[PDB]
Amino acid sequence: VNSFSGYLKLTDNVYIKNADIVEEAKKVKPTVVVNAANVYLKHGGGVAGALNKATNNAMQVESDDYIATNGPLKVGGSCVLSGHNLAKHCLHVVGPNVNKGEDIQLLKSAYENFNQHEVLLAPLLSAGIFGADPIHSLRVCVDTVRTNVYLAVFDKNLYDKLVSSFL
Ligand SMILES: CO[C@@H]1C[C@H](CO)N(c2ncnc3[nH]ccc23)C1
Repeated sequence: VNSFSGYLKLTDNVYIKNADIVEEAKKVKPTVVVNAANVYLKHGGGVAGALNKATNNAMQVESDDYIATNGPLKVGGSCVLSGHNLAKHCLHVVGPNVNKGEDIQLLKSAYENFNQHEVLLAPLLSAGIFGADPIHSLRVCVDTVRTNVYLAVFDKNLYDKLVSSFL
């Protein structure tokens, strides 16, 4: 039993809701919140900008030190950093950004990072300004993630479209 509330069950291990991931994290304080990161951990907009702004820029400060030490992530890769006031940990995961010309095939690799954590509050990878088909991303999520994932989808029309089209 966990404290997530109001989620629609899609499969044994994937759940979904129309909500801001920042608000879900503020309420649940999950062990892991997933950030929709880029390779430079520059948290400029979307989920990343929202998470970072909710940390009063502490996420960005920590991320800049990470990059200075380790260099950029790989597309499809991840790193574990602090969750600051929102969660115990933040798993920064890089889905491909089609508006940058990044390879959409890497979306499965990106979701594989979720399997290293038993429970996660996560966004839909490569959605929004990353430019991928959200129906496909939800499909890849369900067909790749085996651990328990709670997907918070901010955009109401997107949530409704995803539910009505899910197979
Ligand atoms: C079209 O919106 C993009 C894609 C995705 C699903 O709507 N996004 C979010 N998902 C969950 N929490 C969020 N907080 C702030 C943004 C956000 C932003």
